[PDB]
Amino acid sequence: EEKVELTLDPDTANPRLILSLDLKGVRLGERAQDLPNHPCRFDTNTRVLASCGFSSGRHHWEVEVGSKDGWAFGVARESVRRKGLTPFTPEEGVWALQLNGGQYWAVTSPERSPLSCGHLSRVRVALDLEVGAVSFYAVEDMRHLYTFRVNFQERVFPLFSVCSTGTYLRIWP
Repeated sequence: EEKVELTLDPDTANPRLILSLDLKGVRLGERAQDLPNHPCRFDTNTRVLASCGFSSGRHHWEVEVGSKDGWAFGVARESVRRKGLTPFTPEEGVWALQLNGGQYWAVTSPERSPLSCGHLSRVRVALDLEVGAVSFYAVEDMRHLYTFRVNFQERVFPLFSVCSTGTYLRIWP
């Protein structure tokens, strides 16, 4: 329910990321940029949020994914830690799919869950704050990939992480 028009929040972006000027695309750069030290900025983890956070309702958006390893995306609670090295786990307030070692995974803790979904090109993220779910679909055939069940009780932001050079995420279109 309700396609949303998202832009990456440049006050959150870790200084090693390269954002697109239209605030849709993100990759990892070779060096930290000299960005201003905003309190909301991830100073260590390779993360950026969208500027829009959701308190209720059902929302969906699409993410164009690179073929090469080194990305994760989904949603984060607003209280996700910004300063210091924070584990990438549901307990630390991130719910995401990742591509690592040529395999797709739901980032569950304490063990990640391997998916057998085959090659991904674009992924729909559906957030339902009434039901308490974030779900991922392959856009081709809208095949269900994975749903995290969470009793979300703070604002939820779209989350992107790129931890290797040579891959990318882009909010589509």
